[PDB]
Amino acid sequence: GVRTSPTGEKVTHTGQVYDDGDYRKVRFVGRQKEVNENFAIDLIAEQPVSQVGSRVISCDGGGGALGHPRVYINLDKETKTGTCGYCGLQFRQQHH
Amino acid sequence: MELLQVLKRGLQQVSGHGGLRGYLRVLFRANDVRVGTLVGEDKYGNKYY
Amino acid sequence: REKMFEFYERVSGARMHAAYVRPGGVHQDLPLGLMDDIYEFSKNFSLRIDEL
Amino acid sequence: STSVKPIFSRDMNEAKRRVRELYRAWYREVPNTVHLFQLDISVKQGRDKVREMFKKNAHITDPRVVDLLVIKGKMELEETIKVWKQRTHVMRFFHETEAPRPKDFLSKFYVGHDP
Amino acid sequence: AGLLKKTTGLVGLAVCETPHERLKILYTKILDVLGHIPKNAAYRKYTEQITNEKLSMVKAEPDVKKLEERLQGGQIEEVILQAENELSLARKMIQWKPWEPLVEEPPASQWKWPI
Amino acid sequence: ASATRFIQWLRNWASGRDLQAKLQLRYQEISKRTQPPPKLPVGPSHKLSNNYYCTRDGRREAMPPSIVMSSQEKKAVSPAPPIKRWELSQDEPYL
Amino acid sequence: DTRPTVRPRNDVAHKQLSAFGEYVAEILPKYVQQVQVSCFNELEICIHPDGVIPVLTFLRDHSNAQFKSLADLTAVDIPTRQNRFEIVYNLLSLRFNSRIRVKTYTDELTPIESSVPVYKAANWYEREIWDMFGVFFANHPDLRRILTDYGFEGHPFRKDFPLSGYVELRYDDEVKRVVAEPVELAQEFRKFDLNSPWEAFPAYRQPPE
Amino acid sequence: SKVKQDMPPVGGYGPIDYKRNLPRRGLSGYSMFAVGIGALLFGYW
Amino acid sequence: VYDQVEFDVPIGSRGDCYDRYLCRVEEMRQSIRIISQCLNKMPPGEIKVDDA
Amino acid sequence: TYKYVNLREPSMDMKSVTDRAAQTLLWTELIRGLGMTLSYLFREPATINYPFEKGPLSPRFRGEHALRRYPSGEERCIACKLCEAVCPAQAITIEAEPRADGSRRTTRYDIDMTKCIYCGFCQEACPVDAIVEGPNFEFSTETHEELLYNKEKLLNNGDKWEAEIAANIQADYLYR
Ligand SMILES: CCCCCCCCCCCCCCCCCC(=O)OC[C@H](COP(=O)([O-])OCC[N+](C)(C)C)OC(=O)CCCCCCCCCCCCCCCCC
Ligand SMILES: CCCCCCCCCCCCCCCCCC(=O)OC[C@H](COP(=O)(O)OCCN)OC(=O)CCCCCCCCCCCCCCCCC
Ligand SMILES: CCCCCCCCCCCCCCCCCC(=O)OC[C@H](COP(=O)(O)OCCN)OC(=O)CCCCCCCCCCCCCCCCC
Ligand code: SF4
Ligand code: SF4
Ligand SMILES: [Zn+2]
Repeated sequence: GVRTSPTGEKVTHTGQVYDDGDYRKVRFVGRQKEVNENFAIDLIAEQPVSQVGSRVISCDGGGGALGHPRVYINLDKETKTGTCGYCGLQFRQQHH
Repeated sequence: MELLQVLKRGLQQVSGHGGLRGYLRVLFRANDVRVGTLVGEDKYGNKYY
Repeated sequence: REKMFEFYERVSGARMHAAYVRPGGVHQDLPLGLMDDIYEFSKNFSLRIDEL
Repeated sequence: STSVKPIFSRDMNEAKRRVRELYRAWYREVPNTVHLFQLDISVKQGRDKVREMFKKNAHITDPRVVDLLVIKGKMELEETIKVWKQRTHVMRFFHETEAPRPKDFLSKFYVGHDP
Repeated sequence: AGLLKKTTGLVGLAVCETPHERLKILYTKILDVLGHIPKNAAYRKYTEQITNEKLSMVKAEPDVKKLEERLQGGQIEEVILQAENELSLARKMIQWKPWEPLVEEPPASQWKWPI
Repeated sequence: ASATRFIQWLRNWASGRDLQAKLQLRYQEISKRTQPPPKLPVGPSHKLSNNYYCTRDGRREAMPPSIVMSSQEKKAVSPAPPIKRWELSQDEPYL
Repeated sequence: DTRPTVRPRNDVAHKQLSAFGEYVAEILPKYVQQVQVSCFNELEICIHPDGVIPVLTFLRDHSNAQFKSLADLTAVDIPTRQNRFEIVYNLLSLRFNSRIRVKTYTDELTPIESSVPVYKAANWYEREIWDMFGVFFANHPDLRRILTDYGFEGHPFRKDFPLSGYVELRYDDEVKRVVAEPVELAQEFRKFDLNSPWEAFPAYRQPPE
Repeated sequence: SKVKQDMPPVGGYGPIDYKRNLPRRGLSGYSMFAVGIGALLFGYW
Repeated sequence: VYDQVEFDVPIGSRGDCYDRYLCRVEEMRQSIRIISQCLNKMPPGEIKVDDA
Repeated sequence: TYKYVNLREPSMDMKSVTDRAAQTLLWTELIRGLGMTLSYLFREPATINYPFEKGPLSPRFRGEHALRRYPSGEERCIACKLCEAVCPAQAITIEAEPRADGSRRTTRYDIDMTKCIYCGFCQEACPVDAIVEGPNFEFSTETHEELLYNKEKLLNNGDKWEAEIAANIQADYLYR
């Protein structure tokens, strides 16, 4: 999420911000600091975990050829959910 | 006469913009006084023809 | 030339510097309907040269 | 081995003659250069610069290298006489906007890492 | 003999009134110059061979158009110009003496690609 | 295409051509800007068998130059047969 | 030659060029050092630098060559060679619809005779070679820089010349003119090591050192 | 379903003119000079 | 595939700027002639070499 | 096959000589040139009324760059650096590190729009359709610095033009 540093400058999704003594803050005087307010780390975390019945599931990102290369995710571990290395969607095997 | 239709077709552009005030508004904003079919209007007020 | 720039733009996306022809062939197939538009442009171009 | 095709001069004695001939052409040209280009330098500064350029290669003993230096020098002279060069090209020999860089070890030490 | 052409179609290449007589002169002059080249030089053996072949055609075909189809060198005015060039070449091969052995072999890896 | 009959006559006469037949401004005879999706074909190498790459590997068939001569009654030859003379066009020999 | 993706061979032209390569080497043995024909049918004649005027004159005037057009003339810099420069002549014959490549060599200090007497087209190609490589052509009607700026020092197309050079230009308001200063780059050019550590073409494998 | 590329129509395209077309206009030289001379005579009269 | 098309090469006679202008205008006409043949002989298939 | 362009012999009969005499004295072939420009005066001009009308474009148009997201909001870019390696102008600078959730993501994605040649090689090389060239072309600036796009500027461009960008990829991805 977008949060402001004590001096008031916004912090980007990469965690970048200028210190209170950094002369480079002069570039924002009379202008604005461009910051994207839709942090991708928050939005992916809002997606529900998909329940599946097989030990191995495939993700192409949705949209077929408009997604990402099809990869196969192993769901044998019960402690954690299998995560797509491309798009971050999580899958869990039904009742292990 | 096709000549009369031209003059008549030019008098219908005044009425198609809502009168002289509307006709002059589009003559000075856009430098064109054609009348077209309203395809739609967006949320900012732009009207597309 | 402006109309022939659209043929460039409709096969590559750039009006001039297409980067379309590459070692091995071309980059993408002609979009549907382009050859019909080239026929229409070519059908009249001879008259343009006559005026020239 | 050690037998090579010459360019213009077969030995240093012959080569040095071309060096002197080139120096006399540059020496006579500076007054015209300082006039046509409307340079704010004196004829003395220009002729000092020519001398500085010649002494920069006083250690050469290969006649062929000397022949190329004269060849390159004559191309420079031709560019200046015919005013192919502009005022900017003739003043690049003086480095007027380059801040003097340090020479001693301590001054080089304070400003950076370069030798 | 045939009617005289009005133009050769090539700019600056004038029509020749007497193509046969001029060709017989040039080929004969070439064969005389080639007599000064050593008998075993490949330039003499090859150049005399092709010159004799063209000379025979000139002597065995009075029609210019039919002669052109045999020589296969374009217009008959082009064939005359090539005869003039070959004659000039032969006069220069004597001075150069290319039939002599190789002046100097290249360094060990001069024509080695890739490096 | 909106020109009156009189102006069409005037411009056709002043140029000597029938301009209306070949208008340089485009109209509804152009293609639709939305088109049906394509289904492009595949190449000759899209096969499941008899398609080993070493049998169609063009790069690996290139060879180094073949040395004809190296310094490390035979008839005369030319680089190729003399070029055949061009033939005058029958479509329109003279412009 | 039925394979769709492979380039067909023209073995008729390969024989003809090989035959003519021997023909030139037989007529000019004083200068010809090596002849070869590539797999795409391009004939190369490698000569001694002394043979530039004899070889090109023969190839332009001989009735069986008639290479009347100089397609191009250029140099290649190979630092590892004793003679780092390789002067390349690309000739075209309109009579025989053929092409030939003539190659020689030189170094930083050895001149090469100018071919302007043989081809008027070589006037600017030799200026470009001198300007971009520093190869001197003897007896050139007028040799000087053609592409580089006036007063430019060095030869850009040498392999040891840096890509961005040594100097750059800006405008200075103090002297009211354009000045030249040592090059500083806001972003340095990023060198990519693209070579794969696995051999690609066994046919060209050089003998082990 | 089946391949669909950008291709010509089944029968091909119609003929395309390319050759020069400069139509002949005007009157002959004789008529043009006759009209000009007749204008002068009426003007002089 | 230039050997599969038909076109005429314009040739000058004077070697001047007017003959080179006529050659260029006539070459434009021949390009329309080739475009007609390319629009009708266009074959189907892939557009880049099938060698990945 | 060749043809002659200027190899013609004029007729020498008295009617042809008089015709050429009338052309010389009465400027007939110059009057004919006037008639061609008079015809254009009475044709409709080809001008469009910009900015109220726009020149036609196509879905393949290569305009301003944008970074796209998946429908869930996650960034498509996974810091592979294929765009950086293929960019002919070296206009792309990328840095990456594991994100707080362990995802392969970028911390720097800069495009110097003054080095870029708008060639589209980056969107060809992207295996996840992350970096695209959008349809926008009206983005002139009053200062140089505004053309040095960073990651925040590129994500804002993607979020702004996604509606149009997605429809153009939908119209052209079968040709790719
Ligand atoms: C029967 C009794 C016997 C006597 C009867 C005689 C009657 C006929 C009288 C002679 C008619 C002469 C007509 C004038 C000729 C002058 C022109 C000339 O010299 O031609 C040769 C000249 C030159 O022709 P040339 O370049 O081909 O060279 C001629 C000479 N040789 C070929 C040998 C080199 O033509 C021109 O003047 C070119 C015109 C310049 C371009 C001007 C733009 C064109 C404008 C067109 C619109 C004009 C509107 C004018 C009306 C305005 C109204 C206010
Ligand atoms: C020497 C020429 C004599 C005239 C010179 C002086 C002109 C007046 C300039 C000073 C006063 C400013 C008037 C405003 C400029 C005129 C154009 C204009 O602005 O139109 C505005 C008006 C519509 O305003 P509206 O849209 O309702 O309000 C905003 C809603 N969001 O739409 C209107 O136009 C309202 C109608 C009154 C203003 C008309 C302006 C007339 C200008 C001359 C018309 C000439 C047209 C013919 C041209 C020659 C053709 C042969
Ligand atoms: C018929 C139209 C009458 C109205 C025209 C009014 C305009 C006059 C100005 C234009 C000149 C035309 C008048 C000259 C006579 C034309 C008729 C004529 O010459 O007879 C036709 C006859 C056929 O010609 P042909 O046999 O095919 O070849 C020519 C071989 N001598 O040709 C002949 O063989 C006869 C001999 C031809 C040579 C005679 C000399 C002609 C050239 C002298 C200059 C004429 C112009 C002088 C006036 C200049 C001012 C305009
Ligand atoms: S469009 Fe081309 S030049 Fe621009 S960033 Fe992409 S790859 Fe680089
Ligand atoms: S934009 Fe695409 S190609 Fe570039 S680093 Fe990201 S995922 Fe890789
Ligand atoms: Zn996924």
